[PDB]
Amino acid sequence: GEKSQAYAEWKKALFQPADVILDPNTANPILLVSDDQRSLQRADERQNLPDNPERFDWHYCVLGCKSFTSGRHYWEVEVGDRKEWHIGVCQENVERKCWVKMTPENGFWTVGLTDGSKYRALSDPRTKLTVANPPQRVGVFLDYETGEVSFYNAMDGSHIYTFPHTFFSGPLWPVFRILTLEPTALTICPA
Amino acid sequence: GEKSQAYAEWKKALFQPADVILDPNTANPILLVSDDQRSLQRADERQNLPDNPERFDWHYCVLGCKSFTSGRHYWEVEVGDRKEWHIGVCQENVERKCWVKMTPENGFWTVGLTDGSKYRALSDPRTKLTVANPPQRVGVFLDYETGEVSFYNAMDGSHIYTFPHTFFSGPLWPVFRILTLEPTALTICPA
Repeated sequence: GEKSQAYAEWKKALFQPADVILDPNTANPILLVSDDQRSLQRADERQNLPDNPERFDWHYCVLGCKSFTSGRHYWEVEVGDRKEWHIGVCQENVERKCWVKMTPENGFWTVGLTDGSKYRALSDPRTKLTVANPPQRVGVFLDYETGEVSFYNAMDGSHIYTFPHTFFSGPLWPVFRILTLEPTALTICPA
Repeated sequence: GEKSQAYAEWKKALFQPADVILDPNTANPILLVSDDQRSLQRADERQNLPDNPERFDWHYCVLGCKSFTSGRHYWEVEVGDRKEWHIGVCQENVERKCWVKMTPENGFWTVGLTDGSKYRALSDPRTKLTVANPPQRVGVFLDYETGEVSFYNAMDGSHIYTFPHTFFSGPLWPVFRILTLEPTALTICPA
């Protein structure tokens, strides 16, 4: 398809493919990280984990294993028919233990889905998205220098959302959040 | 402040600022192009102007005086409170005389406003946009090499719309369309 091909070529012209794996030491104790570190599920209740300082205690979040301090990066996430998910990037210095709202002001740039059909950007206030075809696979695109975080339907190349250009402070991490206990996992596409 | 600053730094970092002036020779006869070639209004009825080959005779369109065959470019348009307008880029080879639907397949990449409140991308089908803050000034962003046409609120840096990445055929011209008679002109911001 021409739109698929143009999407493939744009990613190659401009963005380094990140090979993102989930860091289980950061995962909220209700999350399960797969042994291959590409997939995420949710437990029925908090499991017994050591509360190391990096772990998200409150928000159902996990980070990637590598951060970005510069340049243009993308990765793709198989959200499949999940009813609920949010993905994007967050600053190294985000609050991990106490509650904070997951907003750019607090160092989170994420978009996703609630209740099967409600797409939102987690701006403050939240941005209601209108998405013609529900994505099965989402591309996350970072340009550190221009402060750009944008999201695409990775199967048809359609744009989902771009946050206002911002100024990042410190390293950015891929972040993933699931609130629900449902059959479809969240899975990272390898580079 | 930071949103405006980051928007300014991004467009300066990556996009060549276009100084766009309207070509009255291309303008549908119902259009009025200002003396300084920055502003566009509609007449009550078609003026008696020659149907030279470059003039749009069907769509209420006018082009800029320079095309893009390479590079990244931007320009901003003061739409103010005008209840109807569509802006973007089109191919040099668009149908100017006969009815065609303004779509990417027909060589037009445009977004805008109908009846005061209905924002759309003129994709096929049309994309209903949700815009929480109605723009007064719209930034038009072209990247020829990656087939990218995107639109921003130029006052607060908030994203409006990005077409799917495509493959461009030949030169791209700034294009402007107004259907209605109303008090507020469209005005191009100088570079």
